[PDB]
Amino acid sequence: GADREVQRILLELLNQMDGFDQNVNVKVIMATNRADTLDPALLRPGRLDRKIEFPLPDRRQKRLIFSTIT
Amino acid sequence: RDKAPVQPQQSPAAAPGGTDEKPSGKERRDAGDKDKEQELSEEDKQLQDELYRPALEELRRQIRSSTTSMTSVPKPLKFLRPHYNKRFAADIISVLAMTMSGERECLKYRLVGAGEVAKEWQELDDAEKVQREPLLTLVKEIVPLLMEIEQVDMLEKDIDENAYAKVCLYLTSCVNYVPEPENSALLRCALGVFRKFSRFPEALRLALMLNDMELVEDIFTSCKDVVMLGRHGVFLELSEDVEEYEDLTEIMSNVQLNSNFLALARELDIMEPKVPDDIYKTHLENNRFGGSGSQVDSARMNLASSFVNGFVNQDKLLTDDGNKWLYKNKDHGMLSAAASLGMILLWDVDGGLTQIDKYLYSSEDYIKSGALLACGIVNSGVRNECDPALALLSDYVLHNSNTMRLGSIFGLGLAYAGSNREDVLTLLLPVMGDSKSSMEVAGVTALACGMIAVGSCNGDVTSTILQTIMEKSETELKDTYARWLPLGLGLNHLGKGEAIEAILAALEVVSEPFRSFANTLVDVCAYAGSGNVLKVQQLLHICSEHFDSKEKEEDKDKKEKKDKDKKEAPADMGAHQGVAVLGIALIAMGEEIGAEMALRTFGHLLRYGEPTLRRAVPLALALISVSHDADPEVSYNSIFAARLAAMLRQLAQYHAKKGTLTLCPYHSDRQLMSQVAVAGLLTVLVSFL
Amino acid sequence: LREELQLLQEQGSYVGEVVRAMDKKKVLVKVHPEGKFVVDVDKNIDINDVTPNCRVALRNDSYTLHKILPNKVDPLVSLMMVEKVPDSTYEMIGGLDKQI
Amino acid sequence: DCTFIRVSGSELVQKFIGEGARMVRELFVMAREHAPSIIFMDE
Amino acid sequence: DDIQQLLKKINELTGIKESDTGLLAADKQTLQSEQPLQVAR
Amino acid sequence: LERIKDYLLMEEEFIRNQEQKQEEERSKVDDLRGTPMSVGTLEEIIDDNHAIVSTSVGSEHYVSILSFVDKDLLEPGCSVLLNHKVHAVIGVLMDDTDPLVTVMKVEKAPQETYADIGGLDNQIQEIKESVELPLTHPEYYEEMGIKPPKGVILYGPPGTGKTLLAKAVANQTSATFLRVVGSELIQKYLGDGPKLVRELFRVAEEHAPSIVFIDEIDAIGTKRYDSNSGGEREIQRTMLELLNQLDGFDSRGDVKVIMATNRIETLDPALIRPGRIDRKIEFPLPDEKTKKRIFQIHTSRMTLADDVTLDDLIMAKDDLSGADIKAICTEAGLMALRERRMKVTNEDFKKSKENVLYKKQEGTPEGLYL
Repeated sequence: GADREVQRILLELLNQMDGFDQNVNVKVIMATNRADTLDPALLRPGRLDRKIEFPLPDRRQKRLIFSTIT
Repeated sequence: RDKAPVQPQQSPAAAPGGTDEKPSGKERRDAGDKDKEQELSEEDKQLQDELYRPALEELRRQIRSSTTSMTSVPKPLKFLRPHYNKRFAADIISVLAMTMSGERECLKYRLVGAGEVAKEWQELDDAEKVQREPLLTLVKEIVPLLMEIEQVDMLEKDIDENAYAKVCLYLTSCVNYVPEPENSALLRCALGVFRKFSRFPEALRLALMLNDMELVEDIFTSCKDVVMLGRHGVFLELSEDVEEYEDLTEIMSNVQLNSNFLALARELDIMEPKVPDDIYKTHLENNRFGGSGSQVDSARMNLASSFVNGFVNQDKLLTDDGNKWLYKNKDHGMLSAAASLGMILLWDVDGGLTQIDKYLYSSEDYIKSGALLACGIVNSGVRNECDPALALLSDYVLHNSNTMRLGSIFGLGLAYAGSNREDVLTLLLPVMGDSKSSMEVAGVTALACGMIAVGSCNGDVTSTILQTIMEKSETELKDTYARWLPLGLGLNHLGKGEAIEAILAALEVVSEPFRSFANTLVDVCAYAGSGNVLKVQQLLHICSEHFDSKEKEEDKDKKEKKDKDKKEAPADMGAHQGVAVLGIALIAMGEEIGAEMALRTFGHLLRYGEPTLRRAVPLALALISVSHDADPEVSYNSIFAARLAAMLRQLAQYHAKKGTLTLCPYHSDRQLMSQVAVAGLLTVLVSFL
Repeated sequence: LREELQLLQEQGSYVGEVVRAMDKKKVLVKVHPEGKFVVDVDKNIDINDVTPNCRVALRNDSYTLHKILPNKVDPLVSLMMVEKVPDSTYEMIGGLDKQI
Repeated sequence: DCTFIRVSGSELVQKFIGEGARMVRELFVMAREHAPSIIFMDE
Repeated sequence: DDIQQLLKKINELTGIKESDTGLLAADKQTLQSEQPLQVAR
Repeated sequence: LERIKDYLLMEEEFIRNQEQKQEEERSKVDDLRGTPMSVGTLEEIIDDNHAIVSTSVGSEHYVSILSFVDKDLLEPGCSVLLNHKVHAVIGVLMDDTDPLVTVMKVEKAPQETYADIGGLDNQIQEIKESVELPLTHPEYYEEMGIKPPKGVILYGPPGTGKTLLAKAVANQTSATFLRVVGSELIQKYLGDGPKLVRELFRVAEEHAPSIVFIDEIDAIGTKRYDSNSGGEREIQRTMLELLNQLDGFDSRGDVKVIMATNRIETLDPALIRPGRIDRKIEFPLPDEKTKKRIFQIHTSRMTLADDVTLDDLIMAKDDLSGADIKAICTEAGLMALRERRMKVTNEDFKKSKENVLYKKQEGTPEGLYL
C-alpha cells in the first residue's frame, strides 16, 4: 500500500512532467548522489535532457577553493 | 509495358487494326492485361461497332467478364459460339467460363422455362472433364435429366471421385439442402453408374432411399455373381423395409436361382450366425441378475426387474429361473413376464414352442395372451403360431382372445408385413368392428396394420385406415383412442414421398383437437424430412398453439426431421417452459452414440421434479448409452434416494443393459402418463439386434 | 427560472462504477472507495448501455441509477503517457529504405 | 493504424496491465480488444 | 461451402423465427420475526 | 461468396444471443430481501440458523440465512448477500471467477483431433488407454478393479509435436483442461511457488475431474535469474510442494497429471518414480515415411500443383518435425506469394528448403571436426 502511493506520486510527477506548457519555463532542478535506484522512464528527453554530476576537484581547483575559504 | 504504343489502338474504327490488335490482345490475354482493364470506359463506345466481330465478342466478354456483369457478360459468348489445360485456358475456361457460365445457367435456369446453354453447358462439362477437378464444377452444374446425362457423360474412369465424393457431398446436401424431385434423378442415374460399378451396398443404400424392387433382383443376380455372403444377408435385412422382403421372397420364390437367397432374405439367416456367436465371443456375469436382480421387490420393480433380466440377452437363464416370480406378478405384468421369455429369445424357433408351451393355454388369460405375445416376439418367419390364437380371436366384446388379440395381432404385426397383407386385416375388420373398451385392442389394431402399412406405395387412403377413420370418429371416448389410432394412420402414411394424404385427411378428419390432433399426427408422420424449412417455420408458428399436445407430437417430429444435420437439433426447448416441451427435446436426443452436448443436456434434464418428466429422462438417457454408464444411474439413486422413481431407475438399468422398425415403438411409447395396462404395452419396444 | 433554483439546491449524488449488471434489472456498483453493491435501476435509463467499468451517476439516498457517465478510464492512453515514445513518420528515417 | 505498445520492465506498467498481480498476459486482453496491435520491447 | 453455409443459414433461419416466436414460504414469516432480531457485532 | 452466409449467421447468432407478478411468495422473499443487498464474507457457520460473517472493513455479525436457498451452499470462504437492517444473510452469491480460471481453464477444444499426427498411433494408444480409457470407458477397471496410470511424461526434441499432442488431447476432452508453462513458477517474492501449487491443484480439484497439463517443466531446475528472491532454497521448496502435491494424501482424484519436457536427464528421479507418473513416453522423431503424412496435412488445404516429390524432402535432412515440414510449407508460401502465384512450384520448395534447413540446419562456425 505504501509502495502504491509512492507509485502514484511518481505517476503524478511523470504525467505532469511530459506536458507542462512547452513555453512556461519551470526550471525543476533535481538532486541526488545515487544514480542507480532510478527509473529510466524519468531519464528521458522532454523530461530531463542534461545529466550533470559534480566530480571531485583536482590540484588547482582545490588551490582556488583554499584561496576562497581561507 | 507502357500503354503508350497500345492504348489508342481502340481509337480508329479500322477493321485491320482490330483484326491484328485482338490476336495481340489474345497474346496479352494470358495475364488478362497489364492491369485491371483501364480500357473499359473508352472501349464501351466500341459496343456499337461490328469482319472478326466474334473476336470483338471475345474482347468484349473478356473485358466485361473481367470487371462485372450478370447477364451481359455471357452474351458475347452465346453470340460468339466459342471459337479460336493452359494458363489462358485456366483463365477463359476454368474461371471466366465457370463463373460466367455459372451465372448464365443460374440466370437462365431461373429466367427462361434454350439449347445454347445446353451446348455451352456440355462444353463446360467437357472442358472440366479436361480440367478434371470435381466437387465445384459438379455442384455448379447441378442447378441445370441434365444431371443424368452429365453422370453418364463423365462417369468413365473416375469411379470414386464421383462415387465417394459427389454422391456423398451431393446426397448429403441433397437430403440437407436440395429438395426432393432431383433426389430421384440422383437415385436413378446413381442406379445407372452404380449399376455399371461394383461395391453393391452403394446400390443397397439406393434401395434404402429408392425402395425399388428391380434393384433387389439386379443386385441379387449381381450379388450371386459376387459370391461376406450371409453378411450382405444381414445388412440386407437390417437395410430393407417391411415390403421388399415379401416382394423379394415372392420374386425369388419364383426364380431364387439357388434358393439360398430364399434362405437368407426372409428370416433365420440374419439371425443364425449371431446368437451362437453372441454366446461365444461375449460373456455376461450373474451379478446383474443378482445385483440388478437384487434391486428390491415391491411387485412393481420386481416386474420391471424381471424386465431388465429379460433383456440380459451366458444363456437363457431367466427363461428357466424356477417358479413364483410370475406368481407374485399382476395382470399386465403377467403380460410382461409371459412375454419376457420371448424377449430373452429373439431366436430359437423350435425352442420357442417348447419353452412357451408350458405357458400356452394355461389357467391365466395373461399367461396365455402374453405367451402368444412372446410367440410374436420370438420370430418373424414361422407362420405356425398364427392359428392357435387366430382361430380363437373372435369374442365380440371382452373375452380372453381379445387380450390374445392384443398380443397375437400385435405379434403378427411383428411377425409378418406383406406388400399389403390382408387376411389378418380381414380378421381386423371384426377387431376395429369389435372395439373393446380396452384401449390396446384398437391400439394394436392401428399399430399392427400400421406395421404392415409402413413403407406403402406413398401410403394410401384405402378402406382399412379409412374404416378406422370413420369408426374412429364414430365414438369420441377415451382420448387414448384419439391418440393411438392416428399412430397407425400415420404409419400407413409412412412410405410417402409426396403424400397429399395430409390434405385428404385434412378434409375428412379435422374437428375439435382430438381429430385436429389426428391432423397434427398425419402432419408428423407424412413429413419425415428434407430441405423443407417452410414447415420448420410453420413448426415454429404452431409450436405456440394453446393446445399443448399438438405441441407435443408436432414438435416431437424434430428427431425424425433433422436427424442428419444434428447440429441444428439442439434448440432452446429446455429454455422453453411448457414442460412437455422439455419432454420433446428429451425425446429428441434419441438412442444414438450420445455426445457430450447431449449428456450435458441430460445434466439439467436429469434434474427435474415431476415423476413423469423425471420418468421421461432415463429412457433416452440410458437408451442413448446401450463410471460412465452407471454414474448417472447412481445419480438417479441420488435423485430419489416414488415407485415411479424406482420404476424410472429400473427403466435406466433396462436401457443401460432410416429403418422404420426402430422408428415406430417409442412413438408408440409417447403416452406414458397412464396405467400399468399401458405398461403392458411398454414391453413391445423391439428395436435392437 | 430563478424560483426554479431549489432544483440546484437539491441533494447531490454519487459517482459509481458499474462492473456489470445481473438479472432482474439490478446492477453492481463500487463507488469512490467502498465495496460492491447490487443496486437498483431507474425507469429513464438503459440496461442495454450497461458497460463494463462504466461510471454512472448514482443517487445517494435510495441507490438508484441516475445517468451514465462518459470518459471512463483510458488505460492504454495512460500507459502511452507513461512511455512517451517518439511519434515518428515516414519522412524522418531517410538514409535507408530497404528495411522499411 | 495499429496500437503501438511498449512494455519494458516496470511495476507501473504491470499495474496498468493488471495490477502487477501474476503475469503480463492481460496484455493479451488489451491486445485482442485492440487487435490491430503492434508491440515493441527492449533488450 | 454450400452444404455447411446453407445448413448454417438454415439453422440461423430456424433460430430467427424462434426468437421472434418467443414474443418460498419455507421460513418466510419466521424471517419476518427475525427482523426484530439483532445484528450482534 | 459465402461471406453473406457467414456474416448473416454471425449477426443472427449475435442477435439470438442478445435475445436473453405471478409468483407471490417469491415476491415475499424479494420483500425479505432489501433493495440494497450488501455483500459479505463467511468466517464460520454456527448451526443455530445464524452464523458469523465478515464485513468489508471487518465488522462481524451473528446473522441468519433467508431459509429457502440452502446453507450447504455456504462454505467458509464464500461470498454471501447481506442485509443492511439486521444484516441477515440474504442468499447465495455466484462465486468470483478469478483470472486463474479465466486464463487457465481453457474452454475451447483448440485445434485438429488425431488426424494431425505423424509417426504416432502408439503414443495415441498410450494416451488413449492411459487417459482416455480411464476417462471415457473406465469399465475395464470395473471388470478387474485395477488402478489407472496416473501421470504422463512427454519428452523429445523441440517442435516434435508435444504442442500438437497437447492440443489433440485438449481437443478430445470431456474433463476441465488446465495448461501451465513451467517457467511461470519463479517470481520476485518469497513463498509464491508453493502457494501457486496449492491454489492451482485446489482449483483443479474443486470443479470436476480435470486434465492438468504443464509444459517445459525443466525450466525451474536449470534456469537462474536475478529476478528471484532467495534462490535454490525457494526453488527446491517449490519442487517440494509439487512433490507432496503430486504424491499427497487423501484420495487425489480424477485429475490427470500430464507434463512435457525436452530433456529428461536434469530431472528429479523421485519424480520419475512410478506412483507419481506411470506413463513415461518416448518422443522420437518418428520416421521418414510419415513425413509425407505431415506434408499431406500441412499442404492438404492449399493450392498446389504436383511439381515435386516428397522424397526430395526426405533425402534432405535427417531430423524431422512438423516444425520442419510446416516451415517448408510456410516459407514455400512466402516464396509463392513473393512470386505472386498460386499452385506452388518446385523452386519455392527449393529456396524454402535451403532457407529452412540453413535457417537452423547448421552447427557451430564450420570445420570443427567434420
